[PDB]
Amino acid sequence: VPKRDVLPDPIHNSKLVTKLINKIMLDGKRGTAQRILYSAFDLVEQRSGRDALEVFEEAINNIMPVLEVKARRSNYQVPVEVRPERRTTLGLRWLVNYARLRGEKTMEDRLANEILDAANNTGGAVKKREDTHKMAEANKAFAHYRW
Amino acid sequence: ARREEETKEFEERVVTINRVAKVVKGGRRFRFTALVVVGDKNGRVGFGTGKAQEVPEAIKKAVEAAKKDLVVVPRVEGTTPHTITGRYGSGSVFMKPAAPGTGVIAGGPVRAVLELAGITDILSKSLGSNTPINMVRATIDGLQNLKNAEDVAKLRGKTVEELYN
Amino acid sequence: GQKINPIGLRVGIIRDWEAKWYAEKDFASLLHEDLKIRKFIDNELKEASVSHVEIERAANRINIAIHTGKPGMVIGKGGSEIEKLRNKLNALTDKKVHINVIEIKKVDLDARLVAENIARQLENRASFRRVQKQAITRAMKLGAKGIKTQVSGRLGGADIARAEQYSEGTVPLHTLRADIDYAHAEADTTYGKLGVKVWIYRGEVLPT
RNA sequence: CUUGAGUGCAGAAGAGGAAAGUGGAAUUCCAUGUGUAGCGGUGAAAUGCGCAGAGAUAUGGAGGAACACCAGUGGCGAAGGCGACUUUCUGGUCUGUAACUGACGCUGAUGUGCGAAAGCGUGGGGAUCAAACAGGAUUAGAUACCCUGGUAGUCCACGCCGUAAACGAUGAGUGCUAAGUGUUAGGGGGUUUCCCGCCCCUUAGUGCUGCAGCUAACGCAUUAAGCACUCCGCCUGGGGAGUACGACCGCAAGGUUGAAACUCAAAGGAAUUGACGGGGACCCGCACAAGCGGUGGAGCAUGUGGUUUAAUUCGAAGCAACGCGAAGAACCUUACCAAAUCUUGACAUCCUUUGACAACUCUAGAGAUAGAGCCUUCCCCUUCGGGGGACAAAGUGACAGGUGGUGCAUGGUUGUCGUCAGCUCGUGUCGUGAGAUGUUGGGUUAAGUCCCGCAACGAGCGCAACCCUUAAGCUUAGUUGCCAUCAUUAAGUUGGGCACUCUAAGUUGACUGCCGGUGACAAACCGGAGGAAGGUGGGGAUGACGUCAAAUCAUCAUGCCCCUUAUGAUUUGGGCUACACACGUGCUACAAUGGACAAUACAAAGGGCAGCGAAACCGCGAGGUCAAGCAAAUCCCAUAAAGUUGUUCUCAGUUCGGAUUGUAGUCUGCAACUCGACUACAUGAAGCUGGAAUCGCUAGUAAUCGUAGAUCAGCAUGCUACGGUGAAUACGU
Ligand SMILES: [Mg+2]
Repeated sequence: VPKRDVLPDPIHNSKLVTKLINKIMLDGKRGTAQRILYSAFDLVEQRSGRDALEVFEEAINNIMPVLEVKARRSNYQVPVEVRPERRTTLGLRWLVNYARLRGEKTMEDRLANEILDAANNTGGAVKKREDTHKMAEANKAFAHYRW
Repeated sequence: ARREEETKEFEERVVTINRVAKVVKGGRRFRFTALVVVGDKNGRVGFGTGKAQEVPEAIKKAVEAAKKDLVVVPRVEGTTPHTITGRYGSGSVFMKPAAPGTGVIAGGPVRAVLELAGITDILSKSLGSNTPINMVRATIDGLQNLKNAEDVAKLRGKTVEELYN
Repeated sequence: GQKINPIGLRVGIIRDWEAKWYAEKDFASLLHEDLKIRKFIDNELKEASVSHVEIERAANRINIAIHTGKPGMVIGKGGSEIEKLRNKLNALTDKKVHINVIEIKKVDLDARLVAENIARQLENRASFRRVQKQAITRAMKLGAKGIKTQVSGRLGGADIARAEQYSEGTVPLHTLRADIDYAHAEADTTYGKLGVKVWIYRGEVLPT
């Protein structure tokens, strides 16, 4: 019921990478995600010269919801803070899930475009943020006086 | 209990049996039963009952509780002193003594009763309900509230043979 | 499921096999050698009412022993019988043997003997109940911690089949250190067939 | 004559009644001032009101009806009923008193009268609320609930009907029989300075808990359903039916009185158990949620249904049938069909009769078979017979056989409710009894697990353990296993070694068990250390009483019933595998985490004797020659694959996919035509993530890659186990 962490990963040195690779690992091939991600942190620095943590950390702030909803009952739905665990889980979850939805042929171009556009507050990740934060915290009036 | 004594003679005698059910989901658990009377046919009788999954168990258990409850049954001249009506739970009953030589005249259960308390000639008609149990409880209710000349004239300051049935 | 026999559960721990020999992977010659032994014994069982026979089998020989309550049936008066049985056995066994009778002790508390017995009274149309109450009763005199005793089928040679049981004492079953004597039987009178399922329990003990 | 009844005299209270009079809030309608765009309504909506300025807000006006608090199991009255206040008139009740008349009393048929609300007439009034009605919405539909309006009517007066769950479903009156406890109006007395306060008593109605007792039970219990008396009314199974005829009353609707015919064997009350509840309290579960991946689309395999058939062999059918029996369908199997065939028979036992047994060729035949050669040959024991395992062809009566029906006659066997946590028995008690009691309540658990408390005490089945396997260590043993010290070597292959790994045997350990807190001190919960492993450590096996008249007569066994010159038998060929279609199970696909080529590392488990197939050689290849080692820690199966590194590919129905078809070949089996498997060439399908609905799963899991085996002349995408890589989420109920 608690979380059972993943330790670090020292390529490039941080942990959010560690939580990231596992979601890309379609069908249990951990070396492929390992490669294409690590190269993604080569190319995102290559184009638009900067640090990997600048683009990455900044984006996964930019695409990271902090308020959010949930339904219960007629159709009412509580606006709800996000735990930091789910905070990053949603950031990365919707990040890759839309990073798919770009539609390039290349392993890493899609990602560098994704988080480097997100880090410019553009891309469907940011649009997802704005939609969730639209329906949420606009209809707060009815569902807020609860847990 | 009260005070079963296994010392007199005995003649167990059976009145009925039912097949009686308790339904639990799925099946139907049922438990044969029986009533009994037990007496010496010499001045003592009482009923006894019980239930079991099988007859011999039931009747035997009934007999173990049977001896435990008794009445003295004041009898006189191979006959009851007088006539009453018993009543218990709408199983009323009516007895009367008799010119001798008749034999007990009554229904099945009550016949088994008074035939076991050694009474010879007596008249009755059961009344109210025909259910076997409260019939009997009527009988022994009356016999429990019954007296003979010695039972009474003791109480009243006078004495028998200026007064007698 | 639903339930099973304990003997295939207790085996491996607290009972050896009724049959023993060398593997070499050639079983079928030797197991179906044993199979005819397992057949012919019925023509001793019918008179003897035996519990179980072992087959130990050394290299060049055979060594068995039949568990009975009735030795006199099979030993002959002064040995008149077992030699005869060796003769009628070698004709099909096609190899030597040292058939060596064994008696089983507290002799009639056993299972297949007694199951067979109650079947026997059901063969001559004994009512079912007294058989079972007297079974458990004599069993309890002879010493035991608990017995179960069952019948199935059309009782009293009557309408659609039923089954009952009159158990007494504790019959530890789902436990694993029991050493209970389970058996089974059959009997026909007129209507279908009647089996049983005897059980006992007589104290906890290992084979070592 | 006074004790019943009534009259007094002094008192107490009250929503007791009829008529008139007065007043505040509130709803509404209108008028005016203020001011803009919504109001109002619902679960969600709509219809309606509104720019002619609503609603909201303030002022004042009219108008009808009802009277917040007070109000209470409180009061009054004969009932129905009666709640703003004041006046007029006026009925009865309770107490105390006791002079006063001195039994005047109780009940009450027929009659007479009052009588909720609705209803009716005649006339007035009309603020709300609201049948009928209209519209809207829901709904399959809704003339019903919901919503917006809305007439009669509610209201007053004079009249009329004349009923109700008009109920406490309990007639009136009198009298006697345990208490406790409040409440309402009074009365007597003690205490108090004064009781106004406190207490004790007594009357009348009023409520609750309760015995004696009654009652079928629930229940009533001085306000009796107790103990009795008087008087009245009423019932005689249920439907038919409170109907019909008739009478009577009524303006009318309809009220009262009140049957029959036919028809049923029940109608019905009280309470117990069980199930159920869109009744309630509690907890748990891949049951929801949070998450991942799939079915459903596309093509293939397999099975059921259907269709069709000489036959497409039978069973199983909601979960709890449909990759099930069938863990192997060319024949065989195979039950089904066509053809030729048989009668103690395909086959088993018995009697006779013999005899040890048989084989190879020819003929005819598809075989089955026989038609002839030929030789099976008294072998174990014989003194001429005989005995015997074992043959014999013939007679052959008993016979034999039936995949022949009933699984709703059975045994046995197995699923399912569900590893759900419960279900039952004795003794004793209560109850007329069925049944209940324990097993309930508090606390507690994954657990009817456990403590405490309790008219209950104990036992059993069940969970747990008890056993296998797994996680660590110690001892023991060292080849085929291992090579750390070293030498040597293609190589642990051999010298040497058993240190480590390992192999299988014995034992240690994990048990609330140690500490701390909490908690009825207890059970138990929470946390701390230690250890490899803490709260059943992971898992397996194990499956209560019973249920589904669940499945199986086709594994087998079997009662009954049936077949017998065939419902039995042998054989060749055939089919069980059909094909407009749907259904379910599963496979591979719809490509860049991808495809093709090359190099390259890491397993576990299991099988091999008439079977594993090493090396080398040929061949593109399946395979072939050949033969070493191998009954196995030895040797072979047997490269593990995914992966990792490289080259290329750069988004196309593509080097995507891999169906179908033709050809050329490999092995097994006699023979691969229906119907085997396999390689090589060529072909190059549908399909570019899946609709409505829907399933799986909480960590070594899903997802995902390959390996071994059984069944086996050949044949497994299925079944079983084996490991490899290996995740996200679990807010919460
Ligand atoms: Mg009073």
